[PDB]
Amino acid sequence: GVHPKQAHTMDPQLRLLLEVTYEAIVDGGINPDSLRGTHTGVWVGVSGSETSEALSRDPETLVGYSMVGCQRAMMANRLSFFFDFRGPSIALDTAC
Amino acid sequence: PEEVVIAGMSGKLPESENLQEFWDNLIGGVDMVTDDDRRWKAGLYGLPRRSGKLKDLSRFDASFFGVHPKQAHTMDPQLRLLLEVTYEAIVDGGINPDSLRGTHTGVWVGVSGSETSEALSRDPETLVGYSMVGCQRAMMANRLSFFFDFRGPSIALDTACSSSLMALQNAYQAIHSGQCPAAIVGGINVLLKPNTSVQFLRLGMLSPEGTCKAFDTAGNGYCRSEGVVAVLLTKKSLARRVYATILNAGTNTDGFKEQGVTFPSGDIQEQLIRSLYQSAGVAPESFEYIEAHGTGTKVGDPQELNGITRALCATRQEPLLIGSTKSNMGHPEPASGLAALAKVLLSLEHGLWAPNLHFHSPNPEIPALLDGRLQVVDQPLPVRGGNVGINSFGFGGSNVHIILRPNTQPPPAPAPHATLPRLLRASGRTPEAVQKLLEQGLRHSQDLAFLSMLNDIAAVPATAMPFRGYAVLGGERGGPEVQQVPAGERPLWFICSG
Amino acid sequence: DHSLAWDVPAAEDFPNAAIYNIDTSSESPDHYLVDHTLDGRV
Repeated sequence: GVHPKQAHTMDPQLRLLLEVTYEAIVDGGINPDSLRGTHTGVWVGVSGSETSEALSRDPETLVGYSMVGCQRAMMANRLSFFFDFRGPSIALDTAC
Repeated sequence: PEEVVIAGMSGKLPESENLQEFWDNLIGGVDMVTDDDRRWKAGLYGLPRRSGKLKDLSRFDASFFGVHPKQAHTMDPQLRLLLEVTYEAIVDGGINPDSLRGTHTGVWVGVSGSETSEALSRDPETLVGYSMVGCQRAMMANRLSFFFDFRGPSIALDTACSSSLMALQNAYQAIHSGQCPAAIVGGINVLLKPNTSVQFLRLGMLSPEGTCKAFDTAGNGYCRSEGVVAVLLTKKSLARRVYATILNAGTNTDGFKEQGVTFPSGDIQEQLIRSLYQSAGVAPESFEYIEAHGTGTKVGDPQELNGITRALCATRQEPLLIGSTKSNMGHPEPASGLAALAKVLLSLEHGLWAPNLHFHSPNPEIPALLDGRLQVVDQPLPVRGGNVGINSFGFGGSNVHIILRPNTQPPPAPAPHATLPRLLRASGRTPEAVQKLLEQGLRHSQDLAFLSMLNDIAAVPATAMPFRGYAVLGGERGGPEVQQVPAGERPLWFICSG
Repeated sequence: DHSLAWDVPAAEDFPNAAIYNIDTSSESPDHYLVDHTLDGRV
């Protein structure tokens, strides 16, 4: 449910991570709809925001979508929003 | 479990070089947002002119922290200011920092921007390697752990606008379960990349006037601000000075929202609030002041206050005081929570509730404000006494909420030893620091706890802090004495006269 | 001891000679340029 224009401005990391997360959930034999509304948490360890730099480099043309799709904090909040997880959503940053 | 208290606090905030000046601005009605040209030309790209900016960023005492000049020039200002503020905060609680060296103390830092690292990596050829060590996102906490020698966890978590309060909650969880005896929580945010402000403006969050008219009918959007705040948390058996006691601190995410990811949710926040002071065992009627998020948006404000009204106003008789520090000093994205906590703690210390600025007409969408149930602090109000609550809802969806029991320790009854003259010793980087410490001590000669706390921290090796001084308090022939301390150990010899 | 002043990034240190990409795609904001056609070639 990501609008096509927002898809282009989304960080590739998040675009791949959504698919990877969905595959992982089913990999355990758990239908995702079962977890909807629970207190499942989402911890994501990321130490890079290169996409944000590229998209936010032109003030006259940069659009507001990029912030929602590229912000480092959004890496976990996007997953929580899509899968409807009411648990904590954090984005650790310790390197390596 | 074990009691968790907020031992110390300190930091820099817009138009305020320290916490005392911050409080002076808060209670004096001075607006901290400014229309200056420090960070960038006013009105660039159509951005709002007003913004909360620190007084100075190019100051750092590298030699004390053992950072060589070449490496210092490439350090993120956030990191330098955080080092200084953390050291200031640790002593604020009366704890000598050396006492924690080698302990299992943990560090959590809420940082949401790394513009400096991006700037320093511009030219592939010119850039130097040690630039990353001082600018990397994770290095914000690891540098603190390295310098102060903390063996506990060292994390830097973004969690959007609730980074600071999220870190505080994580530290509370760590201490509560016995994992760590003490923790350092910090929130840092600086404005250096105008493109970020342009992004926010295009998203529509920023208000053209640049004023966070919290709870008011004219709410448009918040104004970006800067701040650096650090707080020291310890188990009660270790704290010397206790600002308050953390009864509970929880977290939860809004989950799926039909309106959109950025659209705030009220029901989730109400559920979080109810679960917190239910599991904490506290009754709603104990609350005396709730520091609402108060961003100033047209949708966020009605959502959260309505949620607070359902959560805490269901059965209480007298009105519940409400406030939002973001109307005074703008909105620092990651450091928002810690700034509100600092305002709350300062108000509790001084016994007065700092007023709220730019509030003239209540928002019609909020029934409580029109009614008497919910009351905004539009002017100084004496502290009657009760539990307090702080919440911070990041625009991503993360929600954080904590409950504090303010410390109420009446001054001790007079004792004969109070009349006895006392000794005060101080150590500083420069003679001005030592003289300042001695003057403040003299002004408060009758505060035994203050004198003891000052004495405890002054014990620092001469190499680090080369200026030492002392002053006898309560003695008529008492004049402050200061002089440089020669380095190197010196033997001590007794002579027993005849 | 704040005698010294250290470096701090300036406004111009971040991006913003100029290069413009003209895209006639339907989604591109410059889609209207497809109307200005002379001799059957835009």
